[PDB]
Amino acid sequence: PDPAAHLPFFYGSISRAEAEEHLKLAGMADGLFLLRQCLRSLGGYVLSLVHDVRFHHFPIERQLNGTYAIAGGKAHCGPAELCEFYSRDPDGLPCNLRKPCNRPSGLEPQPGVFDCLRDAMVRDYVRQTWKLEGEALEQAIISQAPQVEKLIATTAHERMPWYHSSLTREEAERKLYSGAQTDGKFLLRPRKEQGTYALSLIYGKTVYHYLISQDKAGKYCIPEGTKFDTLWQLVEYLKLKADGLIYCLKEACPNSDKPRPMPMDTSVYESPYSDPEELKDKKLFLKRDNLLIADIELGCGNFGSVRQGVYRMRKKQIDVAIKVLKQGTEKADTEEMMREAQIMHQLDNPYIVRLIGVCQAEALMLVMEMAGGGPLHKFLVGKREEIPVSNVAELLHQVSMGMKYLEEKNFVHRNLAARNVLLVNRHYAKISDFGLSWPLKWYAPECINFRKFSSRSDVWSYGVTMWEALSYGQKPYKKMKGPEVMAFIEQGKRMECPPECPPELYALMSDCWIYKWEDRPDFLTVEQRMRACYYSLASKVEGGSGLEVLF
Ligand SMILES: Nc1ncnc2c1ncn2[C@@H]1O[C@H](COP(=O)(O)OP(=O)(O)NP(=O)(O)O)[C@@H](O)[C@H]1O
Ligand SMILES: [Mg+2]
Repeated sequence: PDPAAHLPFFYGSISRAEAEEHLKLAGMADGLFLLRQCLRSLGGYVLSLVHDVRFHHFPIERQLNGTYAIAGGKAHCGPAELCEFYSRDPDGLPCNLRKPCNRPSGLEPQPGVFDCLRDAMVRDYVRQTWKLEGEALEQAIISQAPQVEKLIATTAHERMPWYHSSLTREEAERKLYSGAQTDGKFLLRPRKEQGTYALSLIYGKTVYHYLISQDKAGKYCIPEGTKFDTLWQLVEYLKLKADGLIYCLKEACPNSDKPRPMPMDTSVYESPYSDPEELKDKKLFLKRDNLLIADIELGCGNFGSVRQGVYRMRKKQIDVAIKVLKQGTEKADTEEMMREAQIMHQLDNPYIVRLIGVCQAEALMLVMEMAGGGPLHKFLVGKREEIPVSNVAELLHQVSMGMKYLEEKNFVHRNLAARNVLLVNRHYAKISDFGLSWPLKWYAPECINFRKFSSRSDVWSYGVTMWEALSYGQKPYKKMKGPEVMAFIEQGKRMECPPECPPELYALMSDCWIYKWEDRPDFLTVEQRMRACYYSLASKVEGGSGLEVLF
């Protein structure tokens, strides 16, 4: 995720002529400006502007600690910031930024090599760290991209299999001719000159050596000149672009609680039935003998009582959460519940609480995954200082991804609220209580008005859920109740934009509250939109208390 991908004046990987072109068409007015990618430095941009009808191009280097600055200028926490600052203070520039050269309608930034490099490295960090695949992997990427990128830049080259901490030119030469003499086979070693390294590669059965040089900035360099923040990136980039090399890198000559928790560090990120064998025998109805129901309760709600337990599986014992439906069948509606549970037993997403199965004994029991973190709204109460706006944006994201999935499968969650989003940890939220057939504050009108439950109705309560989240647990439509809102709503009257909730996110939960359920968007759009916002927030520096902040 590029931090400057939301800014409508950012054009991605384009040349100078292209930039200068767009700038013509827009007037040439003094203070007109755009931002684009820098082709020869990883993470950098180029600030281009028009002063006295002449173009000015300012390279913006991405420093090591994450800050961005024009050479010899002030450092910023990011592009957005950088461009707001120079809008009200030229500070060295010819004039102050004035009119963004907003991108024309329908265009989006043009993907560059670094983008592919970034998205690719990400995909492989996860793939290898958590041996994840299928949507499982697609889903851990979408939500955790931002965090991975940060882990990537902190991953020491010493750790990599292609780095050899104490080889000399000849030793290097020696080793390489020792194994398979394929083209592209390579290693990297530390030079005498501190902060210098060598890239030894095999081509046409000959070892070639390239010097890697570091900056006063601390960046890393191919004598070709392209600049990277770490060796791993450099190396990973040279398997793609052969610039300045006899040949590109291929195979690697081989070598010999956490601060910030991730969603896939958990046991519940992936379905219990993903062990092929465990999957083979996936009964909707569970035996009561393989169930251990604790006497003490996790909580209690309108629907029933929730008790922690543990379930015996073919090869493992899993922590489960049991909900005891307060209400049983009455009439052979029993199956109809069965019919449903059958549909829920299918839904598989890392961001929803999964149905392990059901079990009937003393009571009808809903056996589900263990998200013992307690619900969203409570978790956020009075934690405005402790839990940054980005970390909330991240949990709202995960919820969107769950509803996205649920939408996909033509499944309506009807009881969507903060109270129905349960944290596994501070960065991992799961949606729950989806098929359970004042709590009418979340319901879009047409549910109340016509009992019409669509995913478009869910889209409403999401906007409601967003409000609760972005205002740290505060009740919604406090000052009201029942028809009080029904009327309050009928008249284009909406909830307020909680303090310090960005414009985009409000404008979002707002579109969620468009009376005509048709004119309202679908989750596909929401998660899409929710993503950009989240991403721009996360790519920055991190707020809050704890120990994950020291990292
Ligand atoms: N799978 C679970 N894992 C751990 N705790 C849970 C789980 N499901 C529910 N709980 C607990 O029970 C509380 C919520 O009660 P629940 O029975 O889910 O109904 P509710 O959110 O209060 N209202 P409603 O779903 O609208 O009837 C939460 O605060 C949780 O602590
Ligand atoms: Mg609940």
